[PDB]
Amino acid sequence: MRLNTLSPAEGSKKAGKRLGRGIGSGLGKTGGRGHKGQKSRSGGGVRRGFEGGQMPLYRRLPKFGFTSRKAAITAEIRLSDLAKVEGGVVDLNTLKAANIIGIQIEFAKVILAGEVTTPVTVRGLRVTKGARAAIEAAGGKIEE
Amino acid sequence: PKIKTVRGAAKRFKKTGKGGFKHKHANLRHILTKKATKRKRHLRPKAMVSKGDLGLVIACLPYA
Amino acid sequence: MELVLKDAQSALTVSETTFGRDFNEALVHQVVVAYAAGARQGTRAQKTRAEVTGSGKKPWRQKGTGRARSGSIKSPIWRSGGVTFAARPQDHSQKVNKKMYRGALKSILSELVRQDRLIVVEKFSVEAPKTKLLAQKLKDMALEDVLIITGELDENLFLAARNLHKVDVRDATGIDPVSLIAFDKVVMTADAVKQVEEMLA
Amino acid sequence: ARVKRGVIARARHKKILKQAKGYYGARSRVYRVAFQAVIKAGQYAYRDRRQRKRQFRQLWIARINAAARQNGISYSKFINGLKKASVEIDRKILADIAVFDKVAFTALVEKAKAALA
RNA sequence: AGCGGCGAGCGAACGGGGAGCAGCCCAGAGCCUGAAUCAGUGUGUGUGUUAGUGGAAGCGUCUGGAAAGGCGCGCGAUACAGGGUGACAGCCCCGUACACAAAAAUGCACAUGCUGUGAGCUCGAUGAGUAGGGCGGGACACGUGGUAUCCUGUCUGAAUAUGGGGGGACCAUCCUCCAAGGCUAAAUACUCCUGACUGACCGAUAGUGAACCAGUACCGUGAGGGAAAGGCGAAAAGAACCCCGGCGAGGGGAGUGAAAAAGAACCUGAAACCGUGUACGUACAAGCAGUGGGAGCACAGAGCAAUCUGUGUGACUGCGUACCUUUUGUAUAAUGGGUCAGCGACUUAUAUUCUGUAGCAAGGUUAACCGAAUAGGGGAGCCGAAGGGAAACCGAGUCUUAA
Ligand SMILES: [K+]
Ligand SMILES: [K+]
Ligand SMILES: [K+]
Ligand SMILES: [K+]
Ligand SMILES: [K+]
Ligand SMILES: [K+]
Ligand SMILES: [K+]
Ligand SMILES: [K+]
Ligand SMILES: [K+]
Ligand SMILES: [K+]
Ligand SMILES: [K+]
Ligand SMILES: [K+]
Ligand SMILES: [K+]
Ligand SMILES: [K+]
Ligand SMILES: [K+]
Ligand SMILES: [K+]
Ligand SMILES: [K+]
Ligand SMILES: [K+]
Ligand SMILES: [K+]
Ligand SMILES: [K+]
Ligand SMILES: [K+]
Ligand SMILES: [K+]
Ligand SMILES: [K+]
Ligand SMILES: [K+]
Ligand SMILES: [K+]
Ligand SMILES: [K+]
Ligand SMILES: [Mg+2]
Ligand SMILES: [Mg+2]
Ligand SMILES: [Mg+2]
Ligand SMILES: [Mg+2]
Ligand SMILES: [Mg+2]
Ligand SMILES: [Mg+2]
Ligand SMILES: [Mg+2]
Ligand SMILES: [Mg+2]
Ligand SMILES: [Mg+2]
Ligand SMILES: [Mg+2]
Ligand SMILES: [Mg+2]
Ligand SMILES: [Mg+2]
Ligand SMILES: [Mg+2]
Ligand SMILES: [Mg+2]
Ligand SMILES: [Mg+2]
Ligand SMILES: [Mg+2]
Ligand SMILES: [Mg+2]
Ligand SMILES: [Mg+2]
Ligand SMILES: [Mg+2]
Ligand SMILES: [Mg+2]
Ligand SMILES: [Mg+2]
Ligand SMILES: [Mg+2]
Ligand SMILES: [Mg+2]
Ligand SMILES: [Mg+2]
Ligand SMILES: [Mg+2]
Ligand SMILES: [Mg+2]
Ligand SMILES: [Mg+2]
Ligand SMILES: [Mg+2]
Ligand SMILES: [Mg+2]
Ligand SMILES: [Mg+2]
Ligand SMILES: [Mg+2]
Ligand SMILES: [Mg+2]
Ligand SMILES: [Mg+2]
Ligand SMILES: [Mg+2]
Ligand SMILES: [Mg+2]
Ligand SMILES: [Mg+2]
Ligand SMILES: [Mg+2]
Ligand SMILES: [Mg+2]
Ligand SMILES: [Mg+2]
Ligand SMILES: [Mg+2]
Ligand SMILES: [Mg+2]
Ligand SMILES: [Mg+2]
Ligand SMILES: [Mg+2]
Ligand SMILES: [Mg+2]
Ligand SMILES: [Mg+2]
Ligand SMILES: [Mg+2]
Ligand SMILES: [Mg+2]
Ligand SMILES: [Mg+2]
Ligand SMILES: [Mg+2]
Repeated sequence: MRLNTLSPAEGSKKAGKRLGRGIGSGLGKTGGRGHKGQKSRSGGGVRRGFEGGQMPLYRRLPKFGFTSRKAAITAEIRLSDLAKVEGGVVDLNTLKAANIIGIQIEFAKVILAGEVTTPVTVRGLRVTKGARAAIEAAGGKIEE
Repeated sequence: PKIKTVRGAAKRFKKTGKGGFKHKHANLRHILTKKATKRKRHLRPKAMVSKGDLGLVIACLPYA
Repeated sequence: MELVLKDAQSALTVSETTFGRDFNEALVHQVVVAYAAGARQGTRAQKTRAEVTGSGKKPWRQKGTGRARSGSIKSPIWRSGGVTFAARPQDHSQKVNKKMYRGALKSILSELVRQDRLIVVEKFSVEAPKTKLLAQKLKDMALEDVLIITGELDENLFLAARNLHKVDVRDATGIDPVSLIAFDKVVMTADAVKQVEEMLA
Repeated sequence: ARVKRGVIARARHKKILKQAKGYYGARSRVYRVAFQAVIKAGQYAYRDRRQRKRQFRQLWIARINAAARQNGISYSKFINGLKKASVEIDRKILADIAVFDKVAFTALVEKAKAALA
């Protein structure tokens, strides 16, 4: 183990392409750009979504829907998250303290994802039917 | 710098669970009396983007 | 794991995960290379065609003279012209994940133990800040090119080692992977060993 | 890290010009012309390793024809006669014998004639 | 999120983590008084700045023009940073670590004088052609849009604390703030200029345009434009004297020097290009000038000899229309190149996706910042473990539909 006996892993360090350096390299002359046209030029190419002038897909289809501000302040909680809070009571504040939901979340819902194996009291959150069954079976209770 | 979303594409495509995109069908904005109810009914649900167009959509929506 | 002290003829108990793990050469290579990249200053520049001193006058008219067309006296094709892709100052540092840095250190220390390059002592000090005293002590312990890690940086030891170019003296919190590999031997005090164990968990 | 090209460029040009020795005018003096002359010489040599086999077989056949007609038989009948006699000597050797051992060549002609009769 | 011929593009805030942190005065009278606070001017104490002082330790022998190099034996180091000396020096020299130094001027921080300033309590007062409006513009991420808010060229015009502004058209309710007077350090931006130090920066066509008497020579009426050009040697010891020559240029000797094809047109001394000498070929012979075959001649070795081999040349002979580019297709009479040498074109930053590889793994990882720290801290955040629906919402389902 010396500064001149350390080697990188096999395959970790592929050499970069070097265009325009001779016939034998396989990228001489035109450097893979082919012959002429807009795409062979320096700075050449068409913008994203351009289709040659035909009405592009993102404009021949129609817009739809609206964006809901209330969705941005609502979160979902997994069953595996319940044991991560501090104290055995799960509410908005304890989830925020445990970094499970963001600081500006105002509404949260517990869903059946993962498992709960400890008794917990859920206060002030919505709980799905499956999650409520799992929590009560694990021995906890849900308070509105 | 950060890549900029094509905002117009963001208004028309939404990413689905396996990574495709759903969109609203064309031809249901106006000139509706002369179209059959069957045709319009089949235009009402959202559809998925085709394979040949997925590349253009993905290019427009780097943060989708 | 048991490390045998040299000056006290006793045994010291250390963590197997720290001092007895396998050598991960690819991981160590990445961390050593990133250290060397972190040492780079990256201070340089050349001038592009926009920054070479001169005027923007077209050297001669587009057509009729029988010369190749010219647009700028600063063209990189020209003698005295700009550098086509002129350099700018660069920051060459790499990110190393915390866990990869620690893993590399553990691998390096374990390899030192396996190669018998790690020497553990109860104490290492000199009476006065004199280079000659440290030279004599190292000669007595048959050490020439050595990194010495102490629990507390002894001022006398540091001063005595300054002018010996094969010899370095550090506290446990100042170890680095390149030094651990680069010095022929590594001497650690028992307190330094405990501190390194705690630091690497 | 700026790289000056002179030492390597000089070595490459010198390699080509060394391959161009003996050529006429700029072909042995001037890199641009010498390079083209070295390439063309290589192309001709590739072609003429194949041509050499043809030209020597053609020479051997001509000499065998002459020697066979000295002995009263054409080349084509001589070859057919040797083949009918199960004689597998090749044309290089038959031409060598035709020049250096005329008595042995006459013996071969007699073998061919006997096979043909 | 929004804005947007809803095109190209433009692009917040709320809220969170950090650096830094500091609050005050007038619109006024009485009491109490000269009380904090700054600003200025002296005076002292420290601490820098502007000259400086000391600063360790090596000899013998070999090679060599010269030793610092080789070899052998010593010595200093809080000094092995760096530079120089006839080749590479810790110990020859200048320095370096370290320890000291100021008659005089001056920066800063304290302390202490003098001058101005006012401190505290009570009772009051609380910025009008202003806010708001109509018209035209502009600024707000926000293009007049359903458009709050800000500014005002033009025309107007309140309430004034029992009052007024804002909470994105607008109204009610509630909450929150108090315009139309003003001052205010720090965290932030930059470098003409000065000192020190550093570089996987350049090394004379590079690096400044400028390594050199360069913003010069030169060009232009002028604004302005704007070069080329570095190296004898360790030391000038820079060649006394003689000879040819016009009391020349130039050269030959002599001498110096390690070297003079280091002699100032000076280190090395490439290539194009131009000569002298030698070997072979060449004056009956038709073309990309080579290539395959091949005689003779010259040369160097070897062999007792016969002769063989390496090198140079190449009579005669088969085959044979350069290169690049561009093209359906070029010997093309299509393009480009007089030749050489030097330079001359897929990069850099950030974002994003895929592959490889490494770490950790239902988790992974930190940013700014702190820290003397390539450590350590910092989990603000970001991605992932759940989706469906325009959405409310529901959730391993969901949407559709009366089903
Ligand atoms: K390509
Ligand atoms: K040292
Ligand atoms: K020549
Ligand atoms: K457009
Ligand atoms: K922006
Ligand atoms: K010596
Ligand atoms: K020295
Ligand atoms: K508005
Ligand atoms: K007004
Ligand atoms: K109010
Ligand atoms: K210039
Ligand atoms: K120049
Ligand atoms: K010389
Ligand atoms: K020179
Ligand atoms: K010369
Ligand atoms: K004739
Ligand atoms: K010959
Ligand atoms: K020929
Ligand atoms: K061309
Ligand atoms: K063309
Ligand atoms: K053409
Ligand atoms: K033409
Ligand atoms: K051309
Ligand atoms: K990439
Ligand atoms: K990866
Ligand atoms: K349903
Ligand atoms: Mg190819
Ligand atoms: Mg081309
Ligand atoms: Mg084309
Ligand atoms: Mg193309
Ligand atoms: Mg361009
Ligand atoms: Mg968080
Ligand atoms: Mg409609
Ligand atoms: Mg330049
Ligand atoms: Mg870190
Ligand atoms: Mg260089
Ligand atoms: Mg030549
Ligand atoms: Mg809000
Ligand atoms: Mg000294
Ligand atoms: Mg001598
Ligand atoms: Mg000596
Ligand atoms: Mg020398
Ligand atoms: Mg020297
Ligand atoms: Mg007011
Ligand atoms: Mg107004
Ligand atoms: Mg209004
Ligand atoms: Mg208005
Ligand atoms: Mg406006
Ligand atoms: Mg207002
Ligand atoms: Mg309002
Ligand atoms: Mg607002
Ligand atoms: Mg105002
Ligand atoms: Mg500064
Ligand atoms: Mg400076
Ligand atoms: Mg220059
Ligand atoms: Mg040079
Ligand atoms: Mg003279
Ligand atoms: Mg010489
Ligand atoms: Mg020299
Ligand atoms: Mg010279
Ligand atoms: Mg020459
Ligand atoms: Mg003749
Ligand atoms: Mg003749
Ligand atoms: Mg002719
Ligand atoms: Mg031949
Ligand atoms: Mg021919
Ligand atoms: Mg022919
Ligand atoms: Mg054509
Ligand atoms: Mg042809
Ligand atoms: Mg012609
Ligand atoms: Mg042509
Ligand atoms: Mg053309
Ligand atoms: Mg031409
Ligand atoms: Mg590229
Ligand atoms: Mg979802």
